[PDB]
Amino acid sequence: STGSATTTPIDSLDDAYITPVQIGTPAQTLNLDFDTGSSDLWVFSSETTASEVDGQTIYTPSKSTTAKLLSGATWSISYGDGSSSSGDVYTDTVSVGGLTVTGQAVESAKKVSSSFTEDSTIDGLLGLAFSTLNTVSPTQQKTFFDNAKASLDSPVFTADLGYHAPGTYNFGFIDTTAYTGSITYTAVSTKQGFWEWTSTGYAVGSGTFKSTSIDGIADTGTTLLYLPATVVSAYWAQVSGAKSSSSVGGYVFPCSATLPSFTFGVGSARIVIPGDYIDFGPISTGSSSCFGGIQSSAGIGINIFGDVALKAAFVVFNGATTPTLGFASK
Ligand SMILES: CSC[C@H](NC(=O)[C@H](Cc1ccccc1)NC(=O)N1CCOCC1)C(=O)N[C@@H](CC1CCCCC1)[C@@H](O)C(=O)OC(C)C
Repeated sequence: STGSATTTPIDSLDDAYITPVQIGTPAQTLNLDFDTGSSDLWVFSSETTASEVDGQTIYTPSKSTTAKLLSGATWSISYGDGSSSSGDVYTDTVSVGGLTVTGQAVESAKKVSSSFTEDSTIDGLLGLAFSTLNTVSPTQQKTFFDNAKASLDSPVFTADLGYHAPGTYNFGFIDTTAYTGSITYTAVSTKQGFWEWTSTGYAVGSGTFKSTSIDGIADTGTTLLYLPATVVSAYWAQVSGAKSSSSVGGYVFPCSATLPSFTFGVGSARIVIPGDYIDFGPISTGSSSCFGGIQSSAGIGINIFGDVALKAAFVVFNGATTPTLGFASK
């Protein structure tokens, strides 16, 4: 079987992408943030404390004929930007883009932190890292992708994220119209539960490619590109009004500037980020300064190839028993 769904940016700065997911019978449609940096599918629901809900669309398990309570199972997660939620657990039918899994664990939030209530566009998360990071206890639950692997035509999914535009997640086949050239695959380590890989090096603008190993994660649920301090400082040295701003929390530059492209290595292949994709946008509406899309990972403690990078490429998460990651230009 296969599925394909449209993923849309939630705002004009592509802060995050949402995708329609049908949960329940009859189907309740919620727009979920597909996150390769965690492994919990959880939703706002009729369980969630009332003053912590607004904007969002909730799932109501009592109106789904196929929902079962998973007795005794509770979950609690927190993310890299400090947000968090917890609750209990049902199984129920979940479909993406025509592709249906029965028995999937749908985590019901009893409580959500303040950034989730304030974000009206995102109704939940669908996690697509490896199932060892799942948070349900006592027994951890498999992700949507792990549960669909049995019925998929191949055990892959692809992310094709658009630059101020919609894009596509596909499951189970590779759309050879959606990219150019050939895809290059590189090994993934699953040690930490992420789609973790090693970049072979980087270039700035039309300058030289430096071969140096950058271990990092491919994470659809992080906005920016976060790389080692000395790499990000070589980037912004080429932008004459860029400086590191403590107040703002990163490198800022005048919005009028034309930025250089950034190239990162995959194997022998090279992926080039256009400079326009690194201009994240004005620091406030009508400002002359804009925030940069490449920033340091030093306080994070891991390198993140977030949406700034993955949207310049067509990327294949290859979920075979030995996983790999594929990138092609587009
Ligand atoms: C340095 S890692 C930080 C990362 N968060 C992000 O990257 C959020 C994403 C967001 C977008 C729109 C609205 C709300 C949140 N953006 C963000 O912090 N930005 C700050 C700087 O300007 C760009 C936007 C991350 O924590 N996200 C979670 C996924 C989940 C969180 C809740 C909302 C739905 C997405 C996950 O990807 C994660 O923890 O990765 C870990 C492994 C580092």
